[PDB]
Amino acid sequence: MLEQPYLDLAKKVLDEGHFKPDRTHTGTYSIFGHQMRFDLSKGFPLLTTKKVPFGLIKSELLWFLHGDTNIRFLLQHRNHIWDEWAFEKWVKSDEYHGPDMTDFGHRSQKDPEFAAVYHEEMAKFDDRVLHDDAFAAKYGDLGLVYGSQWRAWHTSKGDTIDQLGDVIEQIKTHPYSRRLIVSAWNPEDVPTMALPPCHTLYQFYVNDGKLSLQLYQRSADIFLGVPFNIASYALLTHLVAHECGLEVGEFIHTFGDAHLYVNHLDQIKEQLSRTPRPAPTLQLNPDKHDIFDFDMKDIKLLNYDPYPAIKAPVAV
Amino acid sequence: MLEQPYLDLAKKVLDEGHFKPDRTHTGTYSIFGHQMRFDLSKGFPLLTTKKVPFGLIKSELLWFLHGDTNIRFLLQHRNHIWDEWAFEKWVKSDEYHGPDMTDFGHRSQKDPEFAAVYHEEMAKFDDRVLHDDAFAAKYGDLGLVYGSQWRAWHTSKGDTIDQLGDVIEQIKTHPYSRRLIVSAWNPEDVPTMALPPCHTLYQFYVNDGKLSLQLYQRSADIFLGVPFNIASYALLTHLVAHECGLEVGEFIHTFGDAHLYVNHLDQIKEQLSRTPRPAPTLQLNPDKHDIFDFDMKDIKLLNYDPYPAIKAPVAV
Ligand SMILES: Nc1ccn([C@H]2C[C@H](O)[C@@H](COP(=O)(O)O)O2)c(=O)n1
Ligand SMILES: Nc1ccn([C@H]2C[C@H](O)[C@@H](COP(=O)(O)O)O2)c(=O)n1
Repeated sequence: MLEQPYLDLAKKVLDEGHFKPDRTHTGTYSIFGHQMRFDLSKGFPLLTTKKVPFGLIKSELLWFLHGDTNIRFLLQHRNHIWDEWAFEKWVKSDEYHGPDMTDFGHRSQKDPEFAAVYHEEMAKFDDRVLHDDAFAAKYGDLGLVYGSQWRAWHTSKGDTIDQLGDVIEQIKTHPYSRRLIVSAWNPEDVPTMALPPCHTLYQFYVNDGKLSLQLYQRSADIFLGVPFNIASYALLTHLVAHECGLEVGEFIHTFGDAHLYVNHLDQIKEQLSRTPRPAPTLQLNPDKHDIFDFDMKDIKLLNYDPYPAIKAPVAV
Repeated sequence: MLEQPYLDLAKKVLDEGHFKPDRTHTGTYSIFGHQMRFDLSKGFPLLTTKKVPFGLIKSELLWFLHGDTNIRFLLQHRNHIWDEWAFEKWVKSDEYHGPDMTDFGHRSQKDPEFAAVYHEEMAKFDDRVLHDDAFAAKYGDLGLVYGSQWRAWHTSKGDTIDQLGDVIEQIKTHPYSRRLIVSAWNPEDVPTMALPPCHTLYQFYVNDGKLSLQLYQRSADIFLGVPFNIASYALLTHLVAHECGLEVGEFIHTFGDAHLYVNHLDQIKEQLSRTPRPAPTLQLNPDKHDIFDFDMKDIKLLNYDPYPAIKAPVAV
């Protein structure tokens, strides 16, 4: 079945995943070096073995393409994936004047009442980002996140480079180019930023009139992250294909450190006892073509009949 | 056998390699997305099915580690791999006053007498690089080549960053880090340089006290290039392992566009009918440890009993 590579990867780190300790103090089972191939012509690879929220993926991806670095847009679409970082920033800001909030991720998970103070303080912040233009510009701006990295790579000579916009014109004019690469890995910022990008670099390849994309992902959360990671780059693949009047080949996913947090073994095992279903079918708006000006309504998912979602603790 | 992954990759692009046209006007058979795993504990992966020159690899690698960008060092060790680029540069230089020399790669290959003028003019240049300090500094300096990219990545604030030197200290202090990445892909220079790096980015991974490395290679010459490409990164892997008092795991080779030039089909087919042999054993100098100060004599290859070399035309 289409998602089988995913189930086969989860399966394997259960068999050969040696125990690896890590940054987030929650143990992991790890493997290094892996590759998955998805034929995007068989269907859209949104896992059917567990409900995964397309909405979060769609808004987030668009956010990237727009060249956005501001949380505001996401909240504006009920997307709270990136909040934690914009919050962490304001909480350190001297202007912040409230409860201790230190290590809030760890502390909330281990304290029912602290998690209460946290969520109230957060809702506050998110509203302030949404309403205070100045506040937004100050704390709603992540800065060095994919959208900037893809669409505005700052040079040494001050100027900015729209990698992704140049790679698409390079594909329109030189499909057969072996240098259709886009990178999110800047040696200059990498040691200072909080979360160096997970999806280090991706590459395009056009042959037979079909476009495929390879993604290099240095680190990976098998249960909570890969399911999304997949549909984010498989969606990008159609989006570029649509823009370039091209077909759709494969989404090839290469991993560096693929891992399974110890606190997710029972969850992965249950999902593993599930039996896949036919894949959902992606439908992009025919008329509209320049993908950067796309909005939620232009990408339509069909026939997604998932299994019930599976809840699990995060690693922090 | 150890090199079997290599023979299995060459084999496959013969079966499924669709025809892809390219920059070097010589047709290719191509595949996109592939991965090979080599257990460096079984032996050093220098192909036994065809003599490959370790000397060229060893000098070149050291050249990289030294942070060198100057051709002089290589010539000084009879290594002429990079000449063509330093030559191309001088030939365009107004100071150059000799024969037409345009498209010399194509023109020499297709003209016995032109190739004569070329080789005489080249020997000249190489000597001038070796003897004229000023000439060397001016034309013997490639500038943006791995050695600089690895060991001196220019920032926007002028300063330089020794990625590789920082990654090794990061491994000495944080083996279990999922961010031990080194990149040669700079979005800022990439569109101007002649040959954007082939070996885009590599990553380290330490587990069980064994160090492994994954390399992402966007483009690849299966017959003439991969054989080298392999021993260059498998050697780097021991070199870092030695420096860090670590063991040796696997060398994982992930490819983007792997290809076989049409003008090499008979050559690859003959090699394919060869039967591998036990692998050569790499012996690094026990006393010496800081790999950056290494010299040819510190790395010793053993038991390399190759088949006769196989000559073939290059692609230009
Ligand atoms: N969509 C996501 C979000 C996060 N991660 C995870 C993987 C690691 O758990 C951490 C990234 O690695 P590091 O901790 O070294 O920064 O983030 C992931 O794979 N996919
Ligand atoms: N050691 C080497 C030297 C060269 N190449 C080849 C692969 C391609 O033929 C070209 C690089 O890609 P591009 O032409 O897109 O720059 O150089 C390679 O694989 N290995």
